[PDB]
Amino acid sequence: LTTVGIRGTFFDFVDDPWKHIGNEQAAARFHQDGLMVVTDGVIKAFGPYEKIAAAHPGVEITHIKDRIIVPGFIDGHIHLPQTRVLGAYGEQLLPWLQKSIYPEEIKYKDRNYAREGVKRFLDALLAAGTTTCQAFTSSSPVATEELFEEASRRNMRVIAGLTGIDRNAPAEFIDTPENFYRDSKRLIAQYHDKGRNLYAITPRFAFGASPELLKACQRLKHEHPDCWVNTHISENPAECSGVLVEHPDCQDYLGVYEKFDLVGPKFSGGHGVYLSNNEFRRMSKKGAAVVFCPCSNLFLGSGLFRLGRATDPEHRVKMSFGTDVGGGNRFSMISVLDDAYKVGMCNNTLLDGSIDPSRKDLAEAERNKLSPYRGFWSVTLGGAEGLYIDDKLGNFEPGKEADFVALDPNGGQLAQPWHQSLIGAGPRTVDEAASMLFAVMMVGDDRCVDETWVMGKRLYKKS
Amino acid sequence: LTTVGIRGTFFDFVDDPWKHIGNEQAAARFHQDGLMVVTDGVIKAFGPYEKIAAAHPGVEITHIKDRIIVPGFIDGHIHLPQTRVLGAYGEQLLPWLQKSIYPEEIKYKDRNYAREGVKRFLDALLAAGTTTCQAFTSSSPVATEELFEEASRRNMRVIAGLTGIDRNAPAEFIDTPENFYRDSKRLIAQYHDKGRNLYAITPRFAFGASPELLKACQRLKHEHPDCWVNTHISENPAECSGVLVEHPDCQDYLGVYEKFDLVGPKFSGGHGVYLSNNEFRRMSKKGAAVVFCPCSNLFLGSGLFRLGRATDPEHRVKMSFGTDVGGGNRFSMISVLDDAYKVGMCNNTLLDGSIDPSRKDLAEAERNKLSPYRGFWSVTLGGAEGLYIDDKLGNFEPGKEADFVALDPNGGQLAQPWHQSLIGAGPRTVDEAASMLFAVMMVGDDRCVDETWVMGKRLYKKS
Ligand SMILES: Nc1nc2[nH]cnc2c(=O)[nH]1
Ligand SMILES: Nc1nc2[nH]cnc2c(=O)[nH]1
Ligand SMILES: [Zn+2]
Ligand SMILES: [Zn+2]
Repeated sequence: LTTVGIRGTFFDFVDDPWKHIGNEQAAARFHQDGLMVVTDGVIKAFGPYEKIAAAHPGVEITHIKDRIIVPGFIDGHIHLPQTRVLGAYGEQLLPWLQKSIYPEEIKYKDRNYAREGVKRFLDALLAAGTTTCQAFTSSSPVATEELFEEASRRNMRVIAGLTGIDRNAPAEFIDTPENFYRDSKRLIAQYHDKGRNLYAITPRFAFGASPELLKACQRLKHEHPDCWVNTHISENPAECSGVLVEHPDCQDYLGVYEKFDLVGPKFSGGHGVYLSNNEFRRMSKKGAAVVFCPCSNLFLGSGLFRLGRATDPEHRVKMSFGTDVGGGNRFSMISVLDDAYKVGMCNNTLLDGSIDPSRKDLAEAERNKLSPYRGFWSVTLGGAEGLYIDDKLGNFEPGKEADFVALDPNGGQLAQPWHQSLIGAGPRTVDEAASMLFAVMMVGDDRCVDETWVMGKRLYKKS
Repeated sequence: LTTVGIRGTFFDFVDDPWKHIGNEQAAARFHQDGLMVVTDGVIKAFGPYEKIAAAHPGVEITHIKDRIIVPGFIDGHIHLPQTRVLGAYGEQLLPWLQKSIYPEEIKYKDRNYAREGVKRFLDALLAAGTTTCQAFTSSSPVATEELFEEASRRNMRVIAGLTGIDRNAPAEFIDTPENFYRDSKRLIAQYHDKGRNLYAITPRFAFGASPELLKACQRLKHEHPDCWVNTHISENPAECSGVLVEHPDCQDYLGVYEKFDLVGPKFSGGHGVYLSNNEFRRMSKKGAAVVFCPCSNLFLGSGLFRLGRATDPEHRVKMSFGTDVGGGNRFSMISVLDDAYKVGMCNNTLLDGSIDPSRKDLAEAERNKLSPYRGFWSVTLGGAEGLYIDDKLGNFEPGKEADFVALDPNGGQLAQPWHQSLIGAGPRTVDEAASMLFAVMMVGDDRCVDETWVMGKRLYKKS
């Protein structure tokens, strides 16, 4: 039908920066002046301008000037029904769910409210740079239906599903394991793998899931092997204690999900925070992934996710970063990277022996430094592999879907542009590009997101 | 000469919220529709609209509509010469100073560069909501002179001084204790208490101050009792170790400064982070103050400032929050409050016994929750008392200087206004006001700063 070509400064990844200590540039791919040829929303050719322009004689080239074009940000952990309540005051995980979250999520039972939230949810995500997300919904199929459908109109790849909740929640909010299986089964029928929609069996979290509800998820996963599994794991100490109480026959939090064959490829456990090295090794082995949500971890007091452990090359764990809106107070992955770096630097101090020498470990302390290479790989290619959708997204490789963002390195607080000028203007090398991207992360915010494209179509453009 | 009256929704403090557990509203003062009469930049009358409008028949009332007017934010710890380098990658305190800070601060030797930095420094502060700040400069008198003078043109109250550095820094950057005393003496002459300028004897930090340099500060403080003392204390573990090495004859970091009579009223020690309860008690007793810089503490990996300990009612320590630009990555006190709350919530989890019951302490765990009352009192009245300038600033009490900010509760990321609407529109009670201010802190950023006034004069107005 149509074929357009995007021109400008491009920056993406072809490998994991963690795999290149002291030489991360090798994981990045930079084109000061490149051209991407997208046909019907699919990359067909990527490379330097001349060479590509020449191989494609008459294509309509759209020139995004003075920006750094990167792949659309992947957010592996948001709560759709929490879009309106992301700054609840005073509570840790548990009392907060009861006090501020459930009373709001219950409103999504009403289809009109659900439709409006879904609209605002997706608008906030686009204005933030996020083109793909794995979303939690409420226990009512309504919110899930409205989300998949509005996602279709914008034709965005999205992972979502009915979020079952069995115990420890209001009676009017929880719903029977039977109905959950029934509804999830219906929703998988109507939405899974239709267009860019992907379904995820979603037992909210062990603490709120009776063994019947989890047994239901097990059945669902068995009758629908292609479906994803999305949940929470080891986020709060009180939560961890309760879980082993609600599930007396299990050794660790991850053990609860393994008892039902939920752990393996396409499994995402939000908030590592309190996972043991054993639990990390097990996930690495089975291919399960963890979602690092720093903004939330800090806002709710959960703690410091051990980034250096999950990235251990001997037992590498698959990951995707997350905003965790509700728990987290920011919709942008750029804001997530800000807190992600902070958590990692605090970890660096805990592992260098400056305090307790017996806990020292420089290799891990080094892995906690979130460079612009590591941070941006994590919200794109890395997040794609962590969600097992790297065949469709992650970078500008031909054959992948064309979701992308035009970053304005000068956006953000007043201090940004004089800071960025330390590098005149436009980035001329992969190092200068990486250097400005770190400034986007730490000195700027969503004001750096100038344009958000989905399938070769520009859905957003900062006023 | 002139007399103007500001009208609109006002919110300020008359007491410490910490002093009112379970009833913080009592520390706040709310006027849904009030009028402030300022004559030549000095509050002359404050109170509800009618009553004030009536007592002042023909005053030019300027109506700031749809905003929440609060006192100008006090920032007790910024580094002027670091304005351009606030997002340096990969290092903890020490290696970072060597790698990214000194090479930039040395440029301020040149008066043209210094003049431009001072300009950008103050612009960033105003666009951020900060009207008063205690600033660190470089070792060259130039940067200090240019700062005081540009502060005069805008007529802003500012605490600053020659930042002496003796050891552990480049040779071209450090300067003799003699010259330091000489120059500081000159600068105190020309600037201290002239207009709204206040001088602070500034030994950068024990680690970089030979006993001669500190003995010089002692002399200065003795010949100029009215001058402030500004420095750093216990920010990094490696830094703490080095200090006790560079000062073998002292027991604790605070002990180094007491050896020279620097600790007492008007003393500010940046970054509590590694202070002992004994050190806190000593400061509380002598009246010295600590400056909590959460953004910096997290960015450099320093750690979690024990907010609950400094606010201990039996040994209350005077405070002022700080951005610490350079170390910190944000110029706004609103952004500082975001990380301040996060540090405090992580502390709440460490003190509630959910992990180690022997370390439990609910009274302190409670004091770590940064409510909109506690947070905003800290960046205004609280910060004023912590800097001993509460006679001139802090709130809208008649006789105080009229520095203020018009906050737009709807500013910030896309999600803000649907979130704030959970309260139709305009705040009708002190609770609704506090409720929206917490959303300013956590869901918004500097985009919430619509107007910044200094001495009854509007210096800034968001485009
Ligand atoms: N992100 C998040 N997920 C949850 N699942 C159950 N409780 C929580 C929570 O507090 N935060
Ligand atoms: N804020 C801050 N002050 C200092 N004084 C000496 N070193 C430091 C540092 O790393 N950060
Ligand atoms: Zn979650
Ligand atoms: Zn400092």
